[PDB]
Amino acid sequence: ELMPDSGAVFTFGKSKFAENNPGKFWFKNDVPVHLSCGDEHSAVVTGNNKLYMFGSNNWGQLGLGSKSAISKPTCVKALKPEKVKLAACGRNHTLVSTEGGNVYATGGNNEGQLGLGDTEERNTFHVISFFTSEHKIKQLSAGSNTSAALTEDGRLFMWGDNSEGQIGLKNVSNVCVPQQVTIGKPVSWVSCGYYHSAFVTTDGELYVFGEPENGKLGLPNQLLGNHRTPQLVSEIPEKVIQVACGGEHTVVLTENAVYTFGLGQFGQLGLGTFLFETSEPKVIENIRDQTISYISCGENHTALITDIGLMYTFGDGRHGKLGLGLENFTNHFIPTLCSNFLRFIVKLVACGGCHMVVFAAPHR
Amino acid sequence: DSDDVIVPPMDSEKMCIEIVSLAFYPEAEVMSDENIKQVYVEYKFYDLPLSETETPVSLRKPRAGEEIHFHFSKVIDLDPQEQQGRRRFLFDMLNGQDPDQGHLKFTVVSDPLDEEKKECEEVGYAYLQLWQILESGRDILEQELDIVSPEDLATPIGRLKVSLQAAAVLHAIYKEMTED
Ligand SMILES: [Mg+2]
Ligand SMILES: [Mg+2]
Repeated sequence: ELMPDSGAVFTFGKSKFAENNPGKFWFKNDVPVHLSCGDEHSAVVTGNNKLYMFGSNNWGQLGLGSKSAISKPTCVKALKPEKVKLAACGRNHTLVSTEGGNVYATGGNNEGQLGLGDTEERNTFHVISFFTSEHKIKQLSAGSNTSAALTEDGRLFMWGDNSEGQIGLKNVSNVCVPQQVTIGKPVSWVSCGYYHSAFVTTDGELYVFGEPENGKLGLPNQLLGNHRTPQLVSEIPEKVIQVACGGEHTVVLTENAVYTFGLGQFGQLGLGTFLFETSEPKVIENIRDQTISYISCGENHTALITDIGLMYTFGDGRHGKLGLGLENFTNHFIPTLCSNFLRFIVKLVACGGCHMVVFAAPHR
Repeated sequence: DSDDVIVPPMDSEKMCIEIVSLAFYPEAEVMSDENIKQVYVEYKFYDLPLSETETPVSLRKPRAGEEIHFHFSKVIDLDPQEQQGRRRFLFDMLNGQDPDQGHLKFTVVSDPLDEEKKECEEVGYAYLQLWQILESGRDILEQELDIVSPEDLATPIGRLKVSLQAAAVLHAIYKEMTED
């Protein structure tokens, strides 16, 4: 009835919820704790360790045992006996991690991204039996036919499509079970974009790999030949903390600044209305006065949450997916404050292909 | 259940117009004119203020082979009884009755860096024929229109992509206004 003090989940764009108008929902005596969004679907993990799925399901990516789109966030009841902790949503698949030590996947599998040892699609969650309780999963990520799981002790495993080097496995075309992708240093963050990926090491270095097009690997030209192995982006001098990868762009959070690179024809690099591409990292000068605590990318837009719970978005405005709440949509070329959320603290965000999902709590 | 999420409570009677993107031919005069640095696109719909039907941002003039992307979308209410005058404006247009002879005209305008209206210049026009949507019975996404020079209204200088969701409503308007 009344929106709880702990807040609500707001959906923007074509999320398949509330007929693609700005939607809102919450849970009875429970709260979201993790959001993820893929190209056309979304996952919410709750504080009581339940998983709720919604969006397109034409590949079985919701894990709900059919292939028809689902309008409403729907609990994956099959997983109720386990404590779901994380999910990631790729283009047509979903990964889930549980506290007991199991990782499961569902959806499209044409390049082996489910990690099940074959390439047959699934429409319910299947276990990836490589992972056990000795893999304490810190983060999951999933791009277009690609998957990643990062452990607390800093090991990174990736699987699915390597057709452009995007899981960092050199000349192998794809793998159907997890493989450790190591450059010999512990990893603290990973992001699978559509056709490229990146990770950040615990000592603050950024490595990028995958399709060497549109500037999005952020590397000087002489290194683009080696795009199938993770390579250091040395042009960022200070310690990197996060990375998020989109369709044709990458966004990087350092202690000092936010940097972007790749192609931003719709504004998603946030570098203004004259510069739409950069093959080397450039600082978003525009928000240098805010402390950014969290970065997120969809296929063609970008979201930033500040340390006080303000959110700024930029890039492709179609369907209202920028989360700005205007009735007339438009591309935005610099970070723009979601002033529709000024009476809230924004706590989590995930960005998808045509949509975005926000968890925000009212000031009162 | 209470695996239940709580959802609080919350047309062929509307048209949506999107100005998607544009490109210029390299030989067009606008491409060699150094004074023309950035452009926006507008149209005028019945009595809506022009400020509501211009792309809210101006973008750098494209280089050869480049497109710029506005994605500016506007939903226009055409409720059968509150929006009579807008519906009749559209009817006259379908019958080729307006100044532009049955076309919705988009204007591409050069915006000085200082944004002074008195130095804006119309760079070209693109015309969209409404009757075609009525006849075809459907909406084309990223329909590409020639942008034509203001000098003769005929020589192409570029291409403008637009998407209208309008077939359902033009069809309801045509029905209503010929016999109701
Ligand atoms: Mg360059
Ligand atoms: Mg898309």
